[PDB]
Amino acid sequence: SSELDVNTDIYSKVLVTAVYLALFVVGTVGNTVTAFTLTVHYHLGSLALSDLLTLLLAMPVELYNFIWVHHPWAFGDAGCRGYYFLRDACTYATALNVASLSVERYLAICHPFKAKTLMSRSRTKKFISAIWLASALLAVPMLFTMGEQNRSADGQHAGGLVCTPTIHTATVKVVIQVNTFMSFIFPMVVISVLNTIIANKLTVMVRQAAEPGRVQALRHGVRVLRAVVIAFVVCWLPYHVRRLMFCYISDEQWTPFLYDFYHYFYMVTNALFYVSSTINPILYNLVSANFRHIFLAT
Amino acid sequence: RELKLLLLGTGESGKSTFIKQMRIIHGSGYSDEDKRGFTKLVYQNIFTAMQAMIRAMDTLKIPYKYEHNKAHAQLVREVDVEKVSAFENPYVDAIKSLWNDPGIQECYDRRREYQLSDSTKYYLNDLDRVADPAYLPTQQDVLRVRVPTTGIIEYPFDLQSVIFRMVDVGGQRSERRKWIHCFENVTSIMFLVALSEYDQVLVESDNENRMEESKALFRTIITYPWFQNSSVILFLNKKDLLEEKIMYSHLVDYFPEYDGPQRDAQAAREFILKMFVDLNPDSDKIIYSHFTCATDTENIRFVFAAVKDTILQLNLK
Amino acid sequence: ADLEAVLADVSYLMAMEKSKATPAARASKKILLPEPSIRSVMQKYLEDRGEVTFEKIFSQKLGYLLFRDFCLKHLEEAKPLVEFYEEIKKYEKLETEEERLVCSREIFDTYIMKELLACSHPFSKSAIEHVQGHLVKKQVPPDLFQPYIEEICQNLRGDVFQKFIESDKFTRFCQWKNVELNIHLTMNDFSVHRIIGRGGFGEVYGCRKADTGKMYAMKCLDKKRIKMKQGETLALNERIMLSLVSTGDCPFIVCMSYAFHTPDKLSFILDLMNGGDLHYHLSQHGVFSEPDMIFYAAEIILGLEHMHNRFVVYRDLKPANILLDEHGHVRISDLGLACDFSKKKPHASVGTHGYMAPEVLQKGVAYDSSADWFSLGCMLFKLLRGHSPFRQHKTKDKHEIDRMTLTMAVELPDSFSPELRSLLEGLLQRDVNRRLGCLGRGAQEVKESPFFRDLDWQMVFLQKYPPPLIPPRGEVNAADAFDIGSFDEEDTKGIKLLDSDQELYRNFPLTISERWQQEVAETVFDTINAETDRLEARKKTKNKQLGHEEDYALGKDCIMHGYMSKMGNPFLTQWQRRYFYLFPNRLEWRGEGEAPQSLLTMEEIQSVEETQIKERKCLLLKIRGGKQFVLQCDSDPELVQWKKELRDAYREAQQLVQ
Amino acid sequence: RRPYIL
Ligand SMILES: COc1ccccc1C1CCN(c2nc(C3(F)CC3)nc3ccc(N(C)CCO)cc23)CC1
Ligand SMILES: Nc1nc2c(ncn2[C@@H]2O[C@H](COP(=O)(O)OP(=O)(O)O)[C@@H](O)[C@H]2O)c(=O)[nH]1
Ligand code: ALF
Ligand SMILES: [Mg+2]
Repeated sequence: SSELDVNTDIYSKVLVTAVYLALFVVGTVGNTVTAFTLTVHYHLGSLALSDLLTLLLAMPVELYNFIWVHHPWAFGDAGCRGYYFLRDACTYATALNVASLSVERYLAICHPFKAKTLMSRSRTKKFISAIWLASALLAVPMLFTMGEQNRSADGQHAGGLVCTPTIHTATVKVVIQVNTFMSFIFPMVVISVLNTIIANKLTVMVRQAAEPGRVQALRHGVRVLRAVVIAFVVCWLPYHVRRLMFCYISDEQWTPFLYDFYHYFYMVTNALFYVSSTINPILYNLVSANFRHIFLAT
Repeated sequence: RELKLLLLGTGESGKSTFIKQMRIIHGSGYSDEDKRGFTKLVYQNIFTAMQAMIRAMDTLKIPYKYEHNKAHAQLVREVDVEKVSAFENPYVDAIKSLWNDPGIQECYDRRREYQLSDSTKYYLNDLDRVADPAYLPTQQDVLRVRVPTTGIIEYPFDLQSVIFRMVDVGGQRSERRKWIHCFENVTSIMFLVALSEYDQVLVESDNENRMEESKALFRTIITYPWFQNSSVILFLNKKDLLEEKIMYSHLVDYFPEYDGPQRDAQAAREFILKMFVDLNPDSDKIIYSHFTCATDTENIRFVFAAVKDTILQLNLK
Repeated sequence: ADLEAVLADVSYLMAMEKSKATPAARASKKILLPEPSIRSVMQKYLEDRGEVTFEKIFSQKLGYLLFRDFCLKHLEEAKPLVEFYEEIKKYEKLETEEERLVCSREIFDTYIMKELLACSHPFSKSAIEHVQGHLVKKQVPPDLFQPYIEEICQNLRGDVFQKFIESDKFTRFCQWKNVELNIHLTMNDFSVHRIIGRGGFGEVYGCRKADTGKMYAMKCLDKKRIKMKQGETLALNERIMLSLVSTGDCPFIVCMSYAFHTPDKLSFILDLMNGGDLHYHLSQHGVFSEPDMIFYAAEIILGLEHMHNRFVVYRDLKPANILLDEHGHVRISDLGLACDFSKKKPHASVGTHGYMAPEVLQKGVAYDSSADWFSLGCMLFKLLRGHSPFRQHKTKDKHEIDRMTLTMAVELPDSFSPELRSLLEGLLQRDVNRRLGCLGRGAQEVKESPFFRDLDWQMVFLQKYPPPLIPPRGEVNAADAFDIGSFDEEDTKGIKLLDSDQELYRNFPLTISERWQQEVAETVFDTINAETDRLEARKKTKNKQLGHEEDYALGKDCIMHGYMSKMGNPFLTQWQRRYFYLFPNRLEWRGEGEAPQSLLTMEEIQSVEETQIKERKCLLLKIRGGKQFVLQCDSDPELVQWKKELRDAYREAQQLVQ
Repeated sequence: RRPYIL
């Protein structure tokens, strides 16, 4: 009956939850004030909203039955599906919002005129609504794949059931493999390429100028424009590589030591994943003073 | 160092003849090779005159006296001076018969109705000698050959103690436009007007009298603002032609304003000189005129003897 | 500085400097000329108002360009005449006599002496004698060839102009004119860059016109702010003044090119003076010196002379209202408070404290351009001392400054030379009747002052002096956009723009023909002309290959023809563009080229009217029996002329039937 | 064993 437990240290749970709460009190407020503060404005607001919902949805529910010591699922069979669907939808929203924000910055800095028509001003609201809809549309498998299962050998214990991939490991593997490319590799490459070319366009300006803060401003601009990609790497790659080590490795290799190591890796990867939610308004403040004025005023 | 001169005037006026005379007197006389070349020039001049007068006879529809020469006349129409050579036996007899023909003689006496070289009579009188295979033209024959000059031709030359470079230019209306470039540093202008042009119309135009065009050009040249510091000399050439044209033609018909007595060559010459000198806009300017005849060496010698002195006095540096 | 402001500055500067050697490439939108069939309508449109005379076309920039291009490439007879005219006009712009001497000699040799020698000269004898007398006397006035200019114009007015009219380059002129007369500007036609100033009812931004790439300054006035401050009259008077002074060629006033309005903003498009105002430069450079101030005083005096010649009083003259251009020359910019004193001399106290004339402060006393001279005196005193002759803002209260009415300027000899002291004494007189420029010759009274004795005013007009300050080229020359700020949108809350409010600005939008034509000639005339030539060549070749030429000789008695769109049913595509032919007895209508068919005989026309449909103006032809047709034209001139000629045909047909 | 939490 009690074969499905995890032996991660309780003090580790306390530390993880404290860090989670700190990141929450940061992001949940920062992203909301950013959304209120507000073509790039629409993209920034959409990204802030995606981060805000990620923190509001993933962190709390996971904090007890996943990010705590109790293995039995406590949100019900419907919760088994709703939690994962919401998590996947918010992850897609964040990744695609970052990609679209990079695209918008590219258009503004490299195509100043035609961007007015292509962005079509107020139609950027419809564009961000479309990206949110696509994010919600790409996460349907999280509804009918993570359902409650009677996993315990007894089948009637106090924790015999828990939310797990229903389908065979092959289908879980293929769905996760498409998910990683559609949510990490594609946005990652788009962001990296566009940010690199924008940084080149800023460096040519810096060379041409080579002012009191113009040089400093452009230097910090390129610094942050690269730190964005570095933060994407750090915050996102661990999550997807953990999911890969979950889905790809079959029953042959699994051992209690690696089992517990993966469980701790869960805490580490999720902490890194949530760090990205808070990182955004920090960089927004560190970049632009005009935005910082309203942000600190409000 | 050397002073620049211009020889201006309407086409056919006689500028190139004066250039030849100046070269002969104060230059290098023409050599045997020169005369050998000029032989062919005289030949095509005679051929051109013959063709022109036959064409005039045809256009004027003047009947011929000699029926046989008509065949020769047709042959004359067939002669082309582009592939020209020396005169041949079959042509000399035909030319002699034509010239001896009274009808074409009357046509030529009526030459005022068409263009014709003033040297036609001289060559016709020469006849056999010029057409003889042993052709050794004298200085007169070379001088009395017509070759239309075109483009600016600077002729360097010097006096006994000073250097005066001349400039010969074409006189045809189409070519006068090219003079713009030869006015740079003119020191004195020599202007040539044919005294006998009062009867013949231009070549380029068959309705405007030659004398009117010459007077207009003289006025245009004097009107030039930048010639105010350059002297002008008006050579009245072809007096030997006018002394006969007036005797044969009444100056009243051409210019009725010449109400002087008829047949007075001196009176007509004085009238022409006064008419030309009147065209000057401002009397303060001085115009020097000299009756002359380029075909006579002595007249050119006498005229130049004083022209050089006048030019030297005009420019002291 | 923040990244986003720095990037805005960099983008603005790059757009200002982009492709400066190739202005044709700076454009992002492309001008699309109508099809060459437009002339059938446009020639009648221009003839009905007498705009196709030689004087009318030849005096237009595009008209002159096209006429000269026709003469020098498609009519050998007019080639020498146009070459002579162009050479004379080049000669007229030589300032020095030494160069003008050789220029005149060359012109006379090339275009007079050669022709006269050839006897090909057609010009009169008065002109020949006048010119030769002028050269022989060693005189080369700029108006030396004026008789020749007049005679060339007389010669060109003859068969040359008719041959131009029947040519295809008059068709190109009609196409360009249709493009000109169909200007409908919106905010999407300009690339709006960062803010450069704020004040009054609105703000000022640097902008680039999309279809030509020319840099402009856009002054946007908010309609809600206008209503809240009851400034509709001021807003309309500003447009009146801008159009009044822009009609000319003064280089000392910021001229207006276009005026247009959005649902919320009024907008003026003005010359861009990227050098910045003179108060910014005064704060940086500090007080100028008298030799440095001669330049500004002379330029400002000429600008004021222009405005006063147009009966405008510039009630707001400050160092802040003077804008420096790229090379450092100054212009008067803000005509918001300008007024016309010809109809009735104003009496309101308007201006800035420390610069308002004593008669402007005195309550109810009328004043004229006089006030501008007192303001000029105060402005020069500030330039030389850093503050107005009376206490500045930080030195005294507004009323204390206004006490200028009861005292006199110090006239500090330690900082002013005796001639400058005399000038400032004359300009800062309390009594109007004894003030410089307030009596006698007006501006000429000031221009002849001892202070300007060593200044040739024609050279001032031509701007040949060296400016004492060249604005930096790598900087905006304006306060940071954060410093400029923005108006509080909360202030206009509770303000509704009723139809009665928008009705005031019904005829607000305006375009100035000469300014637009100069812009087009400078930037994109040749490129668009060559491109359109290529498109027309392709169209003609395709038509020849496949038949169906442009028109079958336009029938035998056609009055007009051209494209229009027929409408009337929501159930089919409504933009049914097809070619219409107008005859005194009927209006023919033809498809893609297969065959025409009779649409209406003019006996049917009950009446011709206009309507507004789908944000477009369309004609409405009411047909006997209750039927109706809706025709939508491609431009305003089309609509006007089609309405006029349909009305004429209908009226004449009914009168004949009567 | 095998992880149940994805
Ligand atoms: C590539 O941009 C991304 C991609 C992913 C995540 C975050 C960012 C931010 C990078 C910094 N930032 C801005 N970057 C740039 C650059 F891309 C370097 C030119 N210009 C700006 C201009 C304004 C602004 N605001 C805070 C708007 C305030 O109203 C932010 C930026 C916002 C997006
Ligand atoms: N009889 C006679 N013939 C002359 C006189 N001057 C020139 N000619 C002839 O006129 C012909 C044409 O003169 P030309 O050399 O062409 O003068 P240009 O036109 O100024 O160059 C020549 O063949 C001369 O022989 C003259 O004074 N008397
Ligand atoms: F008329 Al010429 F040379 F004989 F110009
Ligand atoms: Mg000759």
